[PDB]
Amino acid sequence: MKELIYIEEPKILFAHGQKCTDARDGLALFGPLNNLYGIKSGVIGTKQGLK
Amino acid sequence: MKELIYIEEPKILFAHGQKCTDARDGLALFGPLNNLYGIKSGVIGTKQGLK
Repeated sequence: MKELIYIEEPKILFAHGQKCTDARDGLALFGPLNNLYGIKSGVIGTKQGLK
Repeated sequence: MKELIYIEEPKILFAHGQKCTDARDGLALFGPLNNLYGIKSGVIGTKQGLK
């Protein structure tokens, strides 16, 4: 009869200084940390790739 | 007596297929051809230069 010890979850910090435990939920509750403005993309491939 | 000839202004093109002889006027009235979303800039310099 050996003994087990349990360790609590660490939590990861998001915008507004708000701590959640799951990445998805607190990206959908407070969003990312830094403030970009938009992502300009380049695409290299065939016509179907662009489609 | 020597004879001169006149040549008319060429005109330039802007958004919505509108023509003008000046770039400042046509940019203030109509706007540019393509659609950017925003300029993300990198600034390398001293602190006072950044300010």
